[PDB]
Amino acid sequence: VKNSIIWFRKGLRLHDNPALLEACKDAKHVYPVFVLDPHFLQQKVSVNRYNFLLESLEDLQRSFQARGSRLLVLRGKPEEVFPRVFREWGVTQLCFEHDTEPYAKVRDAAVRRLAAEAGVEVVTPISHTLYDTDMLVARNGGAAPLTMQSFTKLVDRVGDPPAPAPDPPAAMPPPAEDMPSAAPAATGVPTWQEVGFKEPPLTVFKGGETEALARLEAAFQDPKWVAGFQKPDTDPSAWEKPATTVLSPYLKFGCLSARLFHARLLEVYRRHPAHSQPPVSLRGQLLWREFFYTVGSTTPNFHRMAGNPVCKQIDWDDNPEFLAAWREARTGFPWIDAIMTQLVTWGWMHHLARHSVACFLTRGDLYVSWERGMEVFEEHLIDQDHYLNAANWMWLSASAFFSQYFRVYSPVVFGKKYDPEGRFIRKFLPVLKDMPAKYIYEPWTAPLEVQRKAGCVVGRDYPAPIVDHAVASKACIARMAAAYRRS
Ligand SMILES: Cc1cc2nc3c(=O)[nH]c(=O)nc-3n(C[C@H](O)[C@H](O)[C@H](O)COP(=O)(O)OP(=O)(O)OC[C@H]3O[C@@H](n4cnc5c(N)ncnc54)[C@H](O)[C@@H]3O)c2cc1C
Ligand SMILES: [Cl-]
Repeated sequence: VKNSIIWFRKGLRLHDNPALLEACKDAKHVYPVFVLDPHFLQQKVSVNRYNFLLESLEDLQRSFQARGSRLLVLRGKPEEVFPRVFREWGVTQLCFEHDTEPYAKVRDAAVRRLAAEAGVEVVTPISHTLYDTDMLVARNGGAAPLTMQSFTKLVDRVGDPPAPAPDPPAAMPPPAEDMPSAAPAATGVPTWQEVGFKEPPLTVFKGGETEALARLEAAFQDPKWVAGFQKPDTDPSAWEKPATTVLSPYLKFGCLSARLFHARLLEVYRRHPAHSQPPVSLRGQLLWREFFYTVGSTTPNFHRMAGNPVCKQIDWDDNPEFLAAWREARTGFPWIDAIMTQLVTWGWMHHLARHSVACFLTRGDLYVSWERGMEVFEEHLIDQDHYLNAANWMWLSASAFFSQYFRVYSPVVFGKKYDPEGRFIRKFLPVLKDMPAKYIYEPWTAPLEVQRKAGCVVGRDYPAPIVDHAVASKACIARMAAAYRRS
């Protein structure tokens, strides 16, 4: 008979899941599996991101229980757990969504070898990306496009991405009873307390497919907003209602299908003819993701400077003091420190807020490597994605895809244009809550009498600027200009 495993790694969803539909097909028993390494901590990851994963698994659990089945969270490494359960469960087919990340390729190969030894058929559909990213490279003549203009041209030549896959059946073949490796007490979803985390998650975005589809429908409640979306014109200071979709954590874990999102965009575009076009449109934002997945998956050492054929070799400074101040939100520049606090508190910041902090640490003020910034973002972002985090840090550091190092964001003026009263700053830096708006972006300029009334004396309650932006940016630009002459 047919006994199948659907292995979740990403794709933590039941919609547009071609691997689950194939697994459930003609199956006597389907085994829904997530593999959790119980020592991933003891070895880098925030409770905000890890708990979002756990909430995503608890949603999957509820969804499978509704359909007569059960999510099995196996503890161990895939290479050691799958050979046993292949034979324990009499598995004939193993299904999972294809992953193009470097560690994914090594892991999936070894598992595919194990499945062959056990007589197990492997089916690996593509669904995390709009397209088969290797088909895009082959249609482009064997190399990934290196500009979005050429990439947008390529996808339009290829045509619409595949349609979202149908929904799974209302009743699923369950695991077989009294299998020892599927015992309930060994296969449940743990809490954040039981994985070793001692401080609670604080983010306001809840994990799971059910919340991802609720947040999708919220975005599409105003079609005219979807149609006219222009990414560079949105507001980074907006926190009560963020100015973009905040679907990124759900797309990263696959709680939301990229293809379903794309299909819903085109239906709105069909009825709104003046709709915005790539790159600034919402569809364009999914294409930024695909562009970076396509380049990054075909580029060696993509997450690194050294050995990376697309990254400029820049002489960044090893300055732990500047880095530490940036990471711990104590630069003395409230726009920067507020954004870095939202990072550690919510794990999500608007795209231009990320611009402001990434420029500051790299080609604008502190001249620290974008790798040191990417590592900090990897720990705290709930949307952390190998290829998107790496390419946007190379972009922001003018090390790849971007070359206009004379455009330096001001850590004082940038946010002021959107939020003159500093509502964003007061929310995330309550120490400045009583600071008059005239000084809230430059508190070191306030007379001492003003500092004492507001309760924020610089050097006592809030740090002093670690640099003079005018001096620092002028130095950093000079150095960047000599490097671009050096290459
Ligand atoms: C230094 C830096 C690091 C970043 N690291 C990440 C990361 O780890 N994970 C991540 O998802 N994005 C990352 N981004 C890209 C971008 O800032 C986020 O995708 C965006 O802020 C998510 O908000 P949203 O879902 O509201 O996006 P929307 O504007 O609503 O866009 C919809 C979707 O398009 C995709 N998208 C949007 N902007 C980009 C972009 N610039 N590059 C690639 N895909 C994009 C995302 O999947 C996003 O959810 C980074 C950007 C910078 C400057
Ligand atoms: Cl500016």
